[PDB]
Amino acid sequence: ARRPARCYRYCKNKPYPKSRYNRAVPDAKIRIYDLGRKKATVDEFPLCIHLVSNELEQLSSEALEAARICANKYITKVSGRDSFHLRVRVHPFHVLRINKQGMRGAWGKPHGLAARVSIGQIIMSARTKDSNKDVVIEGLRRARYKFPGQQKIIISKKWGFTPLNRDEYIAKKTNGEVIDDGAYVKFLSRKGNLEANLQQFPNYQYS
Amino acid sequence: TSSKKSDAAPASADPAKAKKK
Amino acid sequence: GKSRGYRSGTRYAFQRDFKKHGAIPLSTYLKVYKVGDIVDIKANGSIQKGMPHKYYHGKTGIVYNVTKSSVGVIINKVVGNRYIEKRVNLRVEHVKHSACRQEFLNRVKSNAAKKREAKANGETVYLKRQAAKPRGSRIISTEGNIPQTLAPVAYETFI
Amino acid sequence: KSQNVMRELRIEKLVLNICVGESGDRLTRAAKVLEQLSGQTPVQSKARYTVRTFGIRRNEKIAVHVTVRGPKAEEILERGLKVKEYQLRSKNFSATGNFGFGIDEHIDLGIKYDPSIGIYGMDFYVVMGRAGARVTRRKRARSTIGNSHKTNKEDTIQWFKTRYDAEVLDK
Amino acid sequence: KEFRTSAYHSRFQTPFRRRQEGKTDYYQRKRLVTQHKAKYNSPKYRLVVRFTNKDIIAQIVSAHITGDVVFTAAYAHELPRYGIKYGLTNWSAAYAVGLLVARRALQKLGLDETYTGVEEVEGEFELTEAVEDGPRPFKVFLDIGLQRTTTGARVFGVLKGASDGGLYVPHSPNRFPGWDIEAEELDAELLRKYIFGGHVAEYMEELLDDDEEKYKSIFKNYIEEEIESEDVEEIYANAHEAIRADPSFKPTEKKFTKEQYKAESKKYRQQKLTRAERQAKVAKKIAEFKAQQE
RNA sequence: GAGGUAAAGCGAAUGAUUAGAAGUCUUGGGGUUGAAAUGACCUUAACUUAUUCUCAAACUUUAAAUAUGUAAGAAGUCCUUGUUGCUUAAUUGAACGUGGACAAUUGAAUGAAGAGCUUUUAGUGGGCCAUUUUUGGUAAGCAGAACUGGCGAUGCGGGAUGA
RNA sequence: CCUAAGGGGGACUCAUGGAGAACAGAAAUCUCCAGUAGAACAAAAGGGUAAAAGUCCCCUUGAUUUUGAUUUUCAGUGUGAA
RNA sequence: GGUUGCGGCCAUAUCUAGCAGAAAGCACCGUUCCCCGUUCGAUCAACCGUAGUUAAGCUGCUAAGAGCAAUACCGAGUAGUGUAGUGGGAGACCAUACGCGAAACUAUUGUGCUGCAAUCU
Ligand SMILES: [Mg+2]
Ligand SMILES: [Mg+2]
Ligand SMILES: [Mg+2]
Ligand SMILES: [Mg+2]
Ligand SMILES: [Mg+2]
Ligand SMILES: [Mg+2]
Ligand SMILES: [Mg+2]
Ligand SMILES: [Mg+2]
Ligand SMILES: [Mg+2]
Ligand SMILES: [Mg+2]
Ligand SMILES: [Mg+2]
Ligand SMILES: [Mg+2]
Ligand SMILES: [Mg+2]
Ligand SMILES: [Mg+2]
Ligand SMILES: [Mg+2]
Ligand SMILES: [Mg+2]
Ligand SMILES: [Mg+2]
Ligand SMILES: [Mg+2]
Ligand SMILES: [Mg+2]
Ligand SMILES: [Mg+2]
Ligand SMILES: [Mg+2]
Ligand SMILES: [Mg+2]
Ligand SMILES: [Mg+2]
Ligand SMILES: [Mg+2]
Ligand SMILES: [Mg+2]
Ligand SMILES: [Mg+2]
Ligand SMILES: [Mg+2]
Ligand SMILES: [Mg+2]
Ligand SMILES: [Mg+2]
Ligand SMILES: [Mg+2]
Ligand SMILES: [Mg+2]
Ligand SMILES: [Mg+2]
Ligand SMILES: [Mg+2]
Ligand SMILES: [Mg+2]
Ligand SMILES: [Mg+2]
Ligand SMILES: [Mg+2]
Ligand SMILES: [Mg+2]
Ligand SMILES: [Mg+2]
Ligand SMILES: [Mg+2]
Ligand SMILES: [Mg+2]
Ligand SMILES: [Mg+2]
Ligand SMILES: [Mg+2]
Ligand SMILES: [Mg+2]
Ligand SMILES: [Mg+2]
Ligand SMILES: [Mg+2]
Repeated sequence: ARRPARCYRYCKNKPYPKSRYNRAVPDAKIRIYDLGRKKATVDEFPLCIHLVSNELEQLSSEALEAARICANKYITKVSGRDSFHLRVRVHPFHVLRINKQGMRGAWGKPHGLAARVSIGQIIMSARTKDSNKDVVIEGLRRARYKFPGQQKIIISKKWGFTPLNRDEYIAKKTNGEVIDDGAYVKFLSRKGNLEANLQQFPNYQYS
Repeated sequence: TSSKKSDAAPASADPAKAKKK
Repeated sequence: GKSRGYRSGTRYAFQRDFKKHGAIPLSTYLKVYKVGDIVDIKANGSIQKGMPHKYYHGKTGIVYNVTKSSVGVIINKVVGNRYIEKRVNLRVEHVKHSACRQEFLNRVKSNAAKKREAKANGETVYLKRQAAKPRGSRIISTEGNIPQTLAPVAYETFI
Repeated sequence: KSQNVMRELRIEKLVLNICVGESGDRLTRAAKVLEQLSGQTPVQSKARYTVRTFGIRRNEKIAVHVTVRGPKAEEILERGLKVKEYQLRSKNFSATGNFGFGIDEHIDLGIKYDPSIGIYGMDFYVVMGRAGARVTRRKRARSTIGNSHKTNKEDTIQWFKTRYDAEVLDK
Repeated sequence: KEFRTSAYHSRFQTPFRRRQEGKTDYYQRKRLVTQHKAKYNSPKYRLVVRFTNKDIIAQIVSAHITGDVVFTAAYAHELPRYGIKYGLTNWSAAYAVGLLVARRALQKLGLDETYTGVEEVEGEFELTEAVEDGPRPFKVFLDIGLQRTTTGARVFGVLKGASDGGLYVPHSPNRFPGWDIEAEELDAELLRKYIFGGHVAEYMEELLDDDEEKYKSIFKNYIEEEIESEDVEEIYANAHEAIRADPSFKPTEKKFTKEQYKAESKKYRQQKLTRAERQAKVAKKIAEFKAQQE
């Protein structure tokens, strides 16, 4: 049925997504990309840990699903279902093709899905508390076994899923420049309608 | 006599979208 | 099935510029083209009559014939190991005066002006153009600008 | 000044619609009723497309409508408001300051009844506007109307209550 | 969905400045202005005819890249100098403006003795014919702008005046008042009636014996000059003659100088705030917003 | 001058796509408080608003590198006025001209066993390989294109050996 | 495939959204506002198009005659088309 | 300098919401015998300039306004890329050498200029 994963590791063809030109494409095995306590506020989980690709490579949707399941199972088993928020950061949009007379009319049919990842591209991100660091790292390290190639586990300099360092976030928070938005936050802008900006951020200490 | 407008450009029987629940 | 029609592969070449579709600004129709003028060719997709072939989009040539709404332009096209003289009839919507004349025609006047004035002063002037030459010697003052020492920085991850 | 003479509300036009669901003699008799009421030749509207449920087809002459302006529009409007006994609802006024109602029998207006004609219901719509709407309707230099000069629901409601001594419900 | 997003404004392509104003029909403008490329820099000359609520503007224009250049111009408000003081927007006032602009342009050119025009206006359709062994008549094309082409429109009054004044303006008579569409011939009698204000005089006569109060309100200026219908024609008939005697343009004497006008207008109209002023405004609005902190 | 590929973008159009948050009078349903009220409520799902993760050979505002068209004068630039059945309202222009002015730094570099021209005829019309770009294919000492350089057609030193 | 779906001129603005009007309802017809084209343009797709090339109206046959030049494919041969 | 007619470039000119507008101009505005077009003198046509108004159009100003335009010890000499090696690496790919070199992002500034004719406190 399914060929060995070694047949589709490298980005040899141009991107081939589902479209109006290929229509009979199956669905990716991964459908859920956010796990754990995804409704947790930004302030609850300051520590972010990434699983980063050190390869220009293709990861199948099957491998993504397997790694997601492994990491989620381990972390909920060790620390509880509400101790983390796991996010899969690569979406499989590239369609693989299978052919099987001979080489005549050999354009293949859709066979599976893979995400094309670059070097330094984040594959999985996990926001949690500091005390659960050693757990979350081991959750990603096991998931590494389900992937081909080399991956690195990198502790982020930033607060959770924000683009601000762990010191700039505190500065923008004590300055009233950050408000909650559910699982994410909104930052203050010094452009646009002054009244709407002021209304959205009441605690803004202007200088 | 009187009527001659329809400044639109309609397709076939096109009961327009709408037509749902 | 192979496809090779007249306007094949001109999807982006013959597009109007972004936020510039529609009516032609009328300076295009008020310009006056004379035989011997140098003109750039750029097909306007919204006028399909007197339209150039896709080869001439981006080519520059000499006007040889002027008609009611069109000009004839002479282009030299490579066919194998030589050039062939092509005579294309183009409506004036696809044509604009070439800016290479205005640079060279100004240098002729400037050279003429320089020649007459040195002659007035009974001296000489050199009109040949020169490529950029290596720079001369110079002295760098350090008052307020004492050199600051730099070093390569260590490696960090910012993700 | 908001109390300017040119800010005076007044009727722009009245449009009378009879959407008889079929084509032929009945639509013609509705057109006869409209020509009787307005004194002007009305215009018949054709269905824009086909619906089998309503028994209509594209380009089948379905409805008939007519536009009246001036004193005759005012006379027809009060003749129709008598049938409504001068009582509309708040829901009946659009955000652009236009309003409408629908009578159910055309003999209540005050015209002779004919057995051949029968009775048709009728739809009334009044288009409101201040002076200067020609800006939006002229050919050359067409522009938009300023915000204070715009017609809205509240101004039209108050003007209607004042000019007709009627009641605007809200059920 | 909110429709007017920032992306909607980003991708909107504004039309030509004078098209968004609704003043120039660029289709018609392109067809009128564009000149045969083999006639090079010889310009096409346009008869721009525009009607305001009180005035008729007729100009002879040639177009260039830096902008149009006016050759001559005749306005309807010049008419009081020639003896027409009221009804400056008649069809006949249009005829008078066309005749005036034709004579003024020909005076500027030098084609006065040649191409006098139709000196005896009988209402017959006629085109300015070229003189053998002589310069061709000044050729001009009609530019009615956004105004609709209707049989009886006032723009063709300027047309007929300019045609009768000696300018060559190509046209047909099926848009003149008095054209019988059923019997495709021109009733030159009715056209001649319209040229000399006959319809207005007939309105005066018909209103005076029917609604005297309305005649008193509509035709006030006529009442205080004691000008009746029977001498209406003379008002035009003399004016025509006067227009041909001295068609030169005489500018109005200005009660103030250009500098005085500029200083007076410059006293009004607000001037933009400095960056610092609006920064201070923003700071004040921020401080005064602290009172609704709840 | 032309271009629309790489990169880039998606709180920009189109199309795909993950997650919450706050709202609204077609909320789409379950249980209410209902006697009904639909008049509220608990809930889930929709949309809307400001955000969020990830994408495109047959998407795109922007937009390279390499490559590509034209020009760099004497057949040039300027002045005056001749020809015509073409053109202008014209004594306006168009083209081709008579007469006059601008002298070797005559208007970039570099090179040039010098430039231009004609006739006639052979063989050939199975190709293949290497870097880089690249399509089908799991792939292949597989099949197919782009630019250049090579082998064929070529010996010589090296790669033991080898188109 | 089309006597218009060709040609000329003129008037209008399309898809769509919001708010309103007896029967009338998600869908009949009418009204205002909004509406950069999100429609439509015979057809496959791309391009192009808004006082238009779209919708509607009026008049027409330039879808005519004589033969050359030219563009593309190109050997700078033919055919088709322009 | 204001305003009108005709324009060039075609948003630094557009969009939203407020506020102001002397003179003239423009505008709204009044009327339906006549030329003319409509279901409707609403649009178009004609007449009056006579009865009225700056409410609107138009113009200017305001907005940590949207958009747009311009600039850069912004990001970034990053991504990409011409050229080179008997460079690294099993590979995927990566580093280096002589050259070329973005976009997003960020910050700041700005928000039509102008030609011909006419006219005006
Ligand atoms: Mg491949
Ligand atoms: Mg096949
Ligand atoms: Mg691994
Ligand atoms: Mg093909
Ligand atoms: Mg293009
Ligand atoms: Mg054609
Ligand atoms: Mg026109
Ligand atoms: Mg370039
Ligand atoms: Mg391409
Ligand atoms: Mg790409
Ligand atoms: Mg999207
Ligand atoms: Mg990418
Ligand atoms: Mg740029
Ligand atoms: Mg010659
Ligand atoms: Mg040598
Ligand atoms: Mg041979
Ligand atoms: Mg042979
Ligand atoms: Mg042979
Ligand atoms: Mg052989
Ligand atoms: Mg190869
Ligand atoms: Mg091969
Ligand atoms: Mg083989
Ligand atoms: Mg290549
Ligand atoms: Mg080699
Ligand atoms: Mg050889
Ligand atoms: Mg060798
Ligand atoms: Mg050897
Ligand atoms: Mg070896
Ligand atoms: Mg047609
Ligand atoms: Mg048209
Ligand atoms: Mg609208
Ligand atoms: Mg077909
Ligand atoms: Mg057509
Ligand atoms: Mg034929
Ligand atoms: Mg034929
Ligand atoms: Mg050929
Ligand atoms: Mg051929
Ligand atoms: Mg005033
Ligand atoms: Mg009126
Ligand atoms: Mg009118
Ligand atoms: Mg005002
Ligand atoms: Mg701004
Ligand atoms: Mg090796
Ligand atoms: Mg480099
Ligand atoms: Mg970009």
